[PDB]
Amino acid sequence: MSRLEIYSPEGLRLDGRRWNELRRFESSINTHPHAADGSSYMEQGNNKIITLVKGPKEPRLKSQMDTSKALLNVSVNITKFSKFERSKSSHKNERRVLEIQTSLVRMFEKNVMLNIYPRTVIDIEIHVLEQDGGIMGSLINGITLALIDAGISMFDYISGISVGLYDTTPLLDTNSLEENAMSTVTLGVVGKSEKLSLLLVEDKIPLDRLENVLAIGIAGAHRVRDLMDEELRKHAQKRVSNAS
Amino acid sequence: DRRRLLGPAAAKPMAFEQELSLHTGFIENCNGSALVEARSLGHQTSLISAVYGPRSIRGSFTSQGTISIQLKNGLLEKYNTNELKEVSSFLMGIFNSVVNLSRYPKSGIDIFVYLTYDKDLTNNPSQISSLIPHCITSITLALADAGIELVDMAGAGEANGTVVSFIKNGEEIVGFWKDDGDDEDLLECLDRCKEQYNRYRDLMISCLMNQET
Amino acid sequence: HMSLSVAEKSYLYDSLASTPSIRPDGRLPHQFRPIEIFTDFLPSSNGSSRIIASDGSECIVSIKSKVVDHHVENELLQVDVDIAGQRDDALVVETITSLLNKVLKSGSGVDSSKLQLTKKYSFKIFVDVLVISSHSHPISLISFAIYSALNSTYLPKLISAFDDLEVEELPTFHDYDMVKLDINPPLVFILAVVGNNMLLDPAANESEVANNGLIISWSNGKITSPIRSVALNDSNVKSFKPHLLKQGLAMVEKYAPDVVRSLENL
Amino acid sequence: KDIEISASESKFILEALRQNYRLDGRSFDQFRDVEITFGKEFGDVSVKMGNTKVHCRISCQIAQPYEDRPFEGLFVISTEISPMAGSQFENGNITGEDEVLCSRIIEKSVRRSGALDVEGLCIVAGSKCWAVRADVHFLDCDGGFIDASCIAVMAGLMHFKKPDITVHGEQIIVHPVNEREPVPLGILHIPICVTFSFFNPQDTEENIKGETNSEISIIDATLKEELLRDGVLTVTLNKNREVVQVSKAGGLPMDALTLMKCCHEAYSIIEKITDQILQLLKEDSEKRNKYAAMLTSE
Amino acid sequence: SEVITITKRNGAFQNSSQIVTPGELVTDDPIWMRGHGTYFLDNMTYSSVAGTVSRVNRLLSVIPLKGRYAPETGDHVVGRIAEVGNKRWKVDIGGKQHAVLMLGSVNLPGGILRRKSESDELQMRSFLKEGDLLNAEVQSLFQDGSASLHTRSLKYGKLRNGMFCQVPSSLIVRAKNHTHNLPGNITVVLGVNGYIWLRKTSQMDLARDTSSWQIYSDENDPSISNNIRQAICRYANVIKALAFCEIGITQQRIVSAYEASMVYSNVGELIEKNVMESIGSDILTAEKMRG
Amino acid sequence: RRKRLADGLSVTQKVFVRSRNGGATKIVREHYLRSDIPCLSRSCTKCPQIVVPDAQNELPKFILSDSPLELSAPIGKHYVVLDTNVVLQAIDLLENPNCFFDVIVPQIVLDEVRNKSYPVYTRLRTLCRDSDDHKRFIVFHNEFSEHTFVERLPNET
Amino acid sequence: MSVQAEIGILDHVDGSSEFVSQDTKVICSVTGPIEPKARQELPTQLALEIIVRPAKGVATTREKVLEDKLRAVLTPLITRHCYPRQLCQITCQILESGEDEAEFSLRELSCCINAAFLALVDAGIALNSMCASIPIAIIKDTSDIIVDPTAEQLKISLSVHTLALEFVNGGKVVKNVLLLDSNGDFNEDQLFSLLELGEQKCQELVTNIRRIIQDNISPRLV
Ligand SMILES: [Zn+2]
Repeated sequence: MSRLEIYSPEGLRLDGRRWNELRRFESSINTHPHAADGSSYMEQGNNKIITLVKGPKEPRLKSQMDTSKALLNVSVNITKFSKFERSKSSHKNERRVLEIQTSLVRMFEKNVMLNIYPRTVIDIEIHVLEQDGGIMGSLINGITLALIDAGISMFDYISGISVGLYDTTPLLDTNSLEENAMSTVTLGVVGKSEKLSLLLVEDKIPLDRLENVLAIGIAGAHRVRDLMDEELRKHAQKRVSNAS
Repeated sequence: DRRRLLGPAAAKPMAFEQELSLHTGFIENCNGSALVEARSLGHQTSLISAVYGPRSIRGSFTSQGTISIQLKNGLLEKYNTNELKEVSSFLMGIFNSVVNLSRYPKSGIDIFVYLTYDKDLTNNPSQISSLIPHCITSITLALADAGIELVDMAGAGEANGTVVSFIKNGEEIVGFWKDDGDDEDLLECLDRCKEQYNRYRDLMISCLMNQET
Repeated sequence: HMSLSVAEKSYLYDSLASTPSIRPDGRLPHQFRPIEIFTDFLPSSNGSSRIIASDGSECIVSIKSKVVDHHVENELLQVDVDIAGQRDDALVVETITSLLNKVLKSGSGVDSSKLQLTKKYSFKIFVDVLVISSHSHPISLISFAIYSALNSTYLPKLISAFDDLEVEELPTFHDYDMVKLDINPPLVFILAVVGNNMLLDPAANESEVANNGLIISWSNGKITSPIRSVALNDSNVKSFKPHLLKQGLAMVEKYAPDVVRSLENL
Repeated sequence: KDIEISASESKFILEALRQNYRLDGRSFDQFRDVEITFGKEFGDVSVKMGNTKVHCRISCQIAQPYEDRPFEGLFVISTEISPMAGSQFENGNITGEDEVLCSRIIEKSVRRSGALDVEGLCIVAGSKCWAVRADVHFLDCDGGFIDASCIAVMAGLMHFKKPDITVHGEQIIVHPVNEREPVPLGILHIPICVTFSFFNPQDTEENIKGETNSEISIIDATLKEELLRDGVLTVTLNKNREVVQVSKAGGLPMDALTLMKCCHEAYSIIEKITDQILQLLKEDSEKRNKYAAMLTSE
Repeated sequence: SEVITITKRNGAFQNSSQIVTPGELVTDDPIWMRGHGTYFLDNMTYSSVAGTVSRVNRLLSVIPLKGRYAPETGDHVVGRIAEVGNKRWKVDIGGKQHAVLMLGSVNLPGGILRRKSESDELQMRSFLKEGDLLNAEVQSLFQDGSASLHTRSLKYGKLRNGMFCQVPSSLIVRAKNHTHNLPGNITVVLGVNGYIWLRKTSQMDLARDTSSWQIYSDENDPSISNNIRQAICRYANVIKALAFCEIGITQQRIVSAYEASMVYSNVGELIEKNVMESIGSDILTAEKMRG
Repeated sequence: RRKRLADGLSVTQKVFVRSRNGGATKIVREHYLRSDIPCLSRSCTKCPQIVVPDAQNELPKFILSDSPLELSAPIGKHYVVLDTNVVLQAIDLLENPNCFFDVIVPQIVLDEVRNKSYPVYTRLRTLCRDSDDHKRFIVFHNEFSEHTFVERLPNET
Repeated sequence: MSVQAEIGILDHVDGSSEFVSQDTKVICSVTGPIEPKARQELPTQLALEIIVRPAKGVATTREKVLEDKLRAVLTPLITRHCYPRQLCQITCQILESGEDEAEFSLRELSCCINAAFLALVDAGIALNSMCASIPIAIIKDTSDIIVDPTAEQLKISLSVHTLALEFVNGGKVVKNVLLLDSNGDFNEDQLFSLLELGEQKCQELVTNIRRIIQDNISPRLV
């Protein structure tokens, strides 16, 4: 048996990080060419996410076909071995998961015009291999990368972030322990703007905190967005070098 | 459960010479049916096979027929649902060679096999393998009774957990099921099941002749 | 899975059913296609593997452990099979699940002694399979991944005494230290029957025209159960002569150690 | 089944919103008055917002807690839709986009937020626990289902009383309402849900860069206004000066400033609603007994 | 590696001109006409995809690094029927949508001699049936970009006497002709969509270099030698090898690779990675010192 | 293993075994190894530059006196580092105004005390918080560092 | 027999009502004729979608029986051949049981029949005739036949009955007995004495019902 705190007077957290550090970010494009039109493998901390974009293609049922826009579908597979303690049941039908899937759809319905691929279907399959806090933000980044890899038109990037709050000051990018310890805010940010695609608060949060917490998240998300551009451009430079 | 009546969910369940009987065409709900009862020693098995078809599938462009087999637990809840699906997949791998599929284009044949009972006696100081040849016997009878064209009579036998199905008078094999048991029983099991096949075959042919008469 | 015209299938049959059998690719009746295997990438789990085929087929296996009372928990090794975008219930899923659990039974093809901790407690092993993509019967693909995963699995080490009958100490494990899971995972080979020829590692197009197929397990340098004949397709399934069955078992019996040798590299 | 709306309606309502006008003659920050009616039994509450009619029923029964939580009772919220609220809804459709959202908003507002003291639902630890159930019935629809439901669930829970219990180990005699009075369920806070609908002007001319058309945002939209909105926002606030939960999935992208303004506007509404809800709880509590003072001990 | 080649790796899930980035601005000249891959707001023109900026005349567009193949009018494509409905087939090509065919866009057996029949629209499955492969030309384009196909030629029609394989459409470009004759008495059909058909050389191909009732028969040539079959397998593997190295497939490249692959005795040796990489590398270097 | 990051920061895996209600759960939390952990001594020159102010403005004072209690050689001037056991027993003596003036309490110690006895942990924290011109209390986050972090050797309790 | 009902209370439905007997309060809604699902389609007649929701908890097999009996009453009432290949959704939301639902469903069924009929009337759907339903019970000692029994009376009952008759000619001629659901055991003399007194109070109810219908609806008409 043990006990632990949140934020020490020395400005140190349970894992050793300070109040404003992003975890290790690794990004990966075109990971499954023979399985999808677009694919991305995300590593944000201990989080490991495979994202597959299949489409635009013919619908399997003509009943479900829109002549004005493409049909966008997202299925999140949170594996039974994503956490330390293996879950006995499947999480697929869980109301918490249905809300997550619904949330993500609502977010990107306004971010892709989805008016230039009529009579087609875009299927997005996601596999969460490992989970360690901020899984929603990582899900957002995985879809954005995979969609771009598929050459599917969109207006801008959508970057996802996780916020942790203790006392006066929130902690950027929370892990499971911190998530357990304190309420968190998940932010969907469009491009380099201040506009949120997704605002998600599931636990109690003082009303004074949010304005400042939002400010920290937006600044951090911009850094994340910059990294993503670097991640793809860098890969392109590396790929070109490999070709040479 | 809002579909059935499962009762109180806070409760708990209870915690504690080959002979054949063949009957076909006793169900007016389907196109063909069969009853198979076998008693050996202290172990006996009674199962019912129901066949529905061939019925046309709308929009189907298949140039041949489509067989679907499902095993059910009639009374005793013993066999796992996962294992029932496995045997079903094994059974369909057999009759897809037996059934003349070229005769039923744009059509499908559904096969329901109800395992109403099996009785097992074990002494104290696989399992479903023994039922497999009886399932094949039942289906082959139910299909032949229904009017479905069969290239040959499908039959099988169980020897030390090794099940192997034969057609064309034991000259060829339409299915092979081996679980556990012992090694080097290849030649022996093939000869013992071939005798069970020929025995099950003649009784199956006689069955149709009797009821048909 | 693959859709082919009547003309293409007949040509494939001619190519493969020929007495000097030729793969459309050009392989020999015992040659496997190149695969890639990654291991130990899931730190959250006790063991993990990822296998990639040449046709893009991909499978991910995870190994997790749990202390259980072996007096009440009969099965000490549970295999779970899944596919994203695919319903769990499907005939193929449950069949492979049932099959794999028999392949890796506690007292059949696995040394369950290495899972025992004390008189009363043992390690339950959860083998979770995730098939991302597959174009044929993935039974052999999964088997290779499970093998690789179980050969790179590390379990916690016990500290307390191993006699719960008398002293009855609560199972405690020393921090940091772990013991590698020494075990002999079985392999599952799948064969294709085209006419009178038998092919190892059937391709997608090959399986479509095959007359039948075989699923043969392999453990401790010998053929073992489960052994299952299987219809790779459902339009061209035919009965086979017994000598073919004996040919298949013989074929695996001589080419399996070569596969294991290429697979046993740490 | 897809509802049919005339192109003329879509142009009329949109143009009216640019002229700060709406069909039901309301304001943009105005919320339709909420009427709360209590039935004879405790936990029976009827919420009405204009034409929108919802009914909630609170019930409980003796049950056993989960292994993971031996000190906590059980609490579930049901919001199954039916064709009674309109033929647009499929019977039992509990996986549709709007349905799952609504289900998740209520859950995060009441369940997850810990509005109900589940610890006080425990009779004997790890053995017997009360199982409170909130059943929401969507009688008819004129929009604002989420707002109606949150009011309905909370008013019901605060209304609700559970039979008094005497516990001595594993044996408990549940006193009937005849024998002794029932006991009210514990509440930690009173969450209120506000729904915001966003629109686009579609107008050629804007008078100034400094002052602009910006974005259309109204509160508690009707059925006709709900079909034409380009964005959906639901913020839950209480009288404790804190955000219970806020859910924005996609829709029309908005600034962090705009969300705050909606959040601050919603706070003035949830204050009036909470006090009003308490008042109708006070009026109904004193209502029940014609002779209660004659009744009293203390 | 006598039986199986298993590459292993531990501790890892996997192994390994202006710059363009998302939210990037390409130009601020309002005179430009914005094309594909871009979007604009007043004077500013932004990129919508990850790729290279393209300037043709006054038309600014950004060419993506990846994406679906696009049907241009007049392309020679090879497709497999997906569905039969009404008086048309929908044929898989490999694009966003299935190919469109009109009963009036195909040629009946016996041709000119043949008289129009209203039973053809009810018996389309006797001509094209699901799964069948065929040559076709993109006749026209629909509003969304979908293609309407036609086979009104002897050059086009149902495919047989061979085997199918596919490469990314980016590796096959438009040309004067996509049907080519190769050593070994085999003929390749390089569809622009990436769908490739390798068959035994017929009389038609021979005539070009210099029965109308059976143009839809599933039956193959009853006499196809093993030497042709083993040639097809070899041509298939080298094409996959060129595709593996991102090398653009051309008739010259294929024959060159086919003869260069003769170094390896067994054809199955061409499926290994190091063999594929070297074969493609040898072709590029050969074109280097020959160019 | 141990990974090196861009900031000169490192990261490893903390694995512990938890027993609850006869159950066995493996719990792991990532463990970051820092390089900017202050000694919190007045005498130190090196540490002060490294330390970073909070976004809300603040300046951090150094607690540990540059001239501590001097004792007969070869001790001389000295700082006192405590063990886990002497703290559990010794808390009253640790609050005595006539001894223990400059004390360094390691993070690992502070953590163990918190788990073993919360009230003692509060008393230990309070003394550091209530630094007066009489007694000085200091806490060092060793675990958040790399210079001092040690890992379990094979066959070591 | 002092029932109280309201008509046309719901906005987004073709027809609705709220029937109340004693405690038992049921609200009903009816939409139709409308486009039916393929599995619902009847080539020549109207398809009925009948749904019953309980006052507490979710719909179980119990309500599935309430739906079935309610179907037996409403089916011959509606002139279904007027609406071929068409659908009529009928939803009943029981708001208050007015009885121990763990033991009885008598009053809820009768109230659902009366409410459904009223909702069909409001919706303007072709009906062949009129209809009324009452719950009846028999006492353990007294063996008296009590029409419209209370919850307390049901507890001490030997048999419970649901009677729904089909009326024509200004509510004077019993066309048929749509539903009689008797649970318990019976004596012939009591049954006809029940039917004789029951018919009288039913006829009084129709007269009252006619009054209510005219009073509310007439101000709407010209
Ligand atoms: Zn220092």
